[PDB]
Amino acid sequence: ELDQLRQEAEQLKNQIRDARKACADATLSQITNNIDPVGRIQMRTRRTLRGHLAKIYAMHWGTDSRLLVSASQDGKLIIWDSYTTNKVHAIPLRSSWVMTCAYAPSGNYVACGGLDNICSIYNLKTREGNVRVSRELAGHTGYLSCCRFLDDNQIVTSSGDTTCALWDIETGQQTTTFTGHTGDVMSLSLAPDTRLFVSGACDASAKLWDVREGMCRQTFTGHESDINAICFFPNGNAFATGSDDATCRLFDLRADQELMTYSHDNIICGITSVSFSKSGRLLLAGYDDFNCNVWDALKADRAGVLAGHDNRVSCLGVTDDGMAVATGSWDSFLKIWN
Amino acid sequence: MTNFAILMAHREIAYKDGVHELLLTVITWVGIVISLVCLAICIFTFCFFRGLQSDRNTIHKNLCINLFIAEFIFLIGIDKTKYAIACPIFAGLLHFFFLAAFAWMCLEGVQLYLMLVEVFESEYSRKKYYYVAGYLFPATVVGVSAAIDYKSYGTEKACWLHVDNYFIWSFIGPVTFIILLNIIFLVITLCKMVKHSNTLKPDSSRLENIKSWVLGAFALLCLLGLTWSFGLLFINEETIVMAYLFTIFNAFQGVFIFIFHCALQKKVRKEYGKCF
Amino acid sequence: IAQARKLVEQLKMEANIDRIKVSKAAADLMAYCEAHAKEDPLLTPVPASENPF
Amino acid sequence: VSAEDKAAAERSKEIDKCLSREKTYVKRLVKILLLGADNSGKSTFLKQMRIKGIHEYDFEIKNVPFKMVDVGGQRSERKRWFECFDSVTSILFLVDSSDFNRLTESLNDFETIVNNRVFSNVSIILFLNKTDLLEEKVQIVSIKDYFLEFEGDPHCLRDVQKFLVECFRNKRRDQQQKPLYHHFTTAINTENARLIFRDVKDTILHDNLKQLMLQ
Ligand SMILES: CC(C)CCC[C@@H](C)[C@H]1CC[C@H]2[C@@H]3CC=C4C[C@@H](O)CC[C@]4(C)[C@H]3CC[C@]12C
Ligand SMILES: CC(C)CCC[C@@H](C)[C@H]1CC[C@H]2[C@@H]3CC=C4C[C@@H](O)CC[C@]4(C)[C@H]3CC[C@]12C
Repeated sequence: ELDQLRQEAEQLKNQIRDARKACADATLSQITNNIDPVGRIQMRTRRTLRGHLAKIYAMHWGTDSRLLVSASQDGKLIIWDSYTTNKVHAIPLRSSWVMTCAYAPSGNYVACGGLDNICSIYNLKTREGNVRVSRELAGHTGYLSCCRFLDDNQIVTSSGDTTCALWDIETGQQTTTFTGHTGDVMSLSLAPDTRLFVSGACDASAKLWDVREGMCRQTFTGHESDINAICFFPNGNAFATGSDDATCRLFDLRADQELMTYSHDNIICGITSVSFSKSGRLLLAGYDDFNCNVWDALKADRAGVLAGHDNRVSCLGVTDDGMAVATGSWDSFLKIWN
Repeated sequence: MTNFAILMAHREIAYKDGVHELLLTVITWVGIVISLVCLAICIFTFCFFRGLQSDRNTIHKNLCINLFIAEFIFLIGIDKTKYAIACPIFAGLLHFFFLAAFAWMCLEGVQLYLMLVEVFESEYSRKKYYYVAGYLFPATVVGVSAAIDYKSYGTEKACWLHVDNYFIWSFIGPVTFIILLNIIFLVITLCKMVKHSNTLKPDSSRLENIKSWVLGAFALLCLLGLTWSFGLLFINEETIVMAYLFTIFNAFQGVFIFIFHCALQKKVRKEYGKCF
Repeated sequence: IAQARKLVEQLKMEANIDRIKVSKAAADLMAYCEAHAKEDPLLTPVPASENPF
Repeated sequence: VSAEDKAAAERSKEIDKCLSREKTYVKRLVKILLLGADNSGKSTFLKQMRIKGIHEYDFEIKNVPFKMVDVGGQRSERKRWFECFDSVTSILFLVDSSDFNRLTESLNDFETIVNNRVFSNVSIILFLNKTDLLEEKVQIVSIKDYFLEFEGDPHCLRDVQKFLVECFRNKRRDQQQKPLYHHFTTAINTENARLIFRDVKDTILHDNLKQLMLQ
């Protein structure tokens, strides 16, 4: 009888809730009460990157901290040089509906995806100097929402069919499939050690996955709406979430709980992107009210505002050395702050 | 001094003892100064912001630039008849720049036609054709006119063209043709507005629709330059009303252009707010 | 059914783990932030002589 | 040193030239989103035009580029992230006007699609197909057997056509937006492009007129 199984599930949920209530001895605010505030963070725009003909949906920084790639709805990928504001490559795409962009850690390949349900890998450093398609990863039954590189031969992707997959580029076949999400998966973040990753879907839940075994380790709840963005803490023992309820939250892996909420009464719009600082003290979130807010991750206080865009901010990322921040928006521009 | 009504005067007007000349010249000076200030503001507005760039912004900007230059030259060198070399040069510069302003005024109506009759856009770009027309029409007209008679570029009363030998028609005629074309274009535009205002919001109070139409017509009259027809009817002291209407509606043209295309538009105001 | 049994199995797997105190986690986060504070160019502005932008 | 800078500047200039060349073509392209069901007759309508996930069709009418986007299977998405089609000019809706059982489902789908915040700057074109099948049905089968809130004779094709038009029109709450166009086609008519052309031209003409009235 399924009733006994439902009772077992309810009993396990109650046991988990009791354990979590037992573990909660003090809040993060009380502990970080006497820490001096960061102050006022005033950032100015240093570079403006123009040339896209439509709304910009995704971007990714390079490991060398100089080159970045952006995706637009005109059906083109552009690779820029931030230092000199120069276009290195322009890659026409077969499908005009692009929602994701990724940059390889070694800088040899670039991934792309969208409504075509395919992920394509482009070889930048090829013979004769003509960027060409190297692979087309097919096997998903929904639109591709995110994709991250592990190395030159492994890529993890998420789709709207409530599944995530691990691919072998040289073969083109899924090595592992991560199932268990109810809603469509929207975000994806890789741990610094590249042995775990966290995912967020439209079921207001987040899950911790093991890349090796291929199972779900923990499930985090608390949001009241869909989750759009997710990011990992610099050390790797915590992660932050961004939802449509105009709130951001911080979860701890070891305590299996929530630690702080980042919300204000004057903010009613949902979060589209989230990112962290090199040391972790600053949390950056992008909103669709044409604005971006900087938070104090330890005291949950606003510290600054990045108001330069005249349309919705869709993408956001912080460079590896922590020197600059690049934001993309629906106005077809990229601005670099410092 | 001299008033603004000498530009459109195919006859030598005799003035009876009175206050008409002084009032007309005072109105000319005040209107041209305030129009120069407003035109400078409009030029900065149209050239600075990159979110306002289009195929009509270029026409607006070139019209404002030409009007500014022409009115500055008018205020500087229209009473310099005591200089035997400067005066013809001043007259020629005034001729060229006023003709350029009128060419861009005609391009405004051509843009209206290209917007309302042929709805879709073109495969090529029309900017080069705009720049060719609006700067090659005045050059050709002034060059041909100076080739025939070049001693007619100075008058004993003002630095303008001669009247006795029909040399003023080299400026008057093209303006009349442009005005007729703009009248045709405005009639077509108003007919389209009336016909297609019964499709969108088909049923509404007749008063508000008339208010919208008259406001649109007022906005378009500053760019079409149809208020230059008053000067054609100023022939003697009996029709002194035409001179007043000409100098009142035309010396304040920059003010109207500013009011209608920089302060009652939401895009310009939101750009200025962005600068705040 | 199979789906309910699988859900029960996953819940049992997630219900038996070693959880640490919240205060310990907060202290660890603060310690990391204080230890890596000097290497954050966004937290501490740097002179323009060393700024690539 | 200098050679690398010159080469990089030249490459950036060539890329900018290519983008500038394609901008003009991008500016003058018309995108229309195609919606409907299996019984509507989208396949026959597309096949008989005579000039995966997402399918796109390209055609030219009177030297004007057109593009039709057919979502198809992915239309089942009910998340706001799927509404990236806010740059389209119009939406082409196909329904079957010969089956009264599916009419209420079609009306619900039309209401859901039209009354969306993202579809505020787009016009709607409604095609009512299978008029020939409807003509033989309005006599043998009475429309009053399914909609008991209508007035008029049921054996008149014109009356039931007006009834269906009013039913589809009354579900739109955005009455101060781009207008709604309706037609009675048969999915094989050779004049199905010279209607979309006129509707799109009318929509763009109302867009141009709205900028002249300072509204
Ligand atoms: C851009 C163009 C239109 C401006 C050039 C001026 C044109 C219109 C020409 C036409 C007639 C010309 C004038 C005709 C006669 C004389 C008298 C002579 O002793 C000196 C030159 C002078 C004073 C000429 C100056 C230039 C002039 C005014
Ligand atoms: C591109 C140009 C040619 C278009 C037409 C311009 C017209 C308005 C110009 C061009 C040349 C001009 C003529 C040039 C010289 C003279 C001789 C003079 O005794 C009377 C005016 C008269 C006869 C001008 C009349 C106006 C005129 C015909």
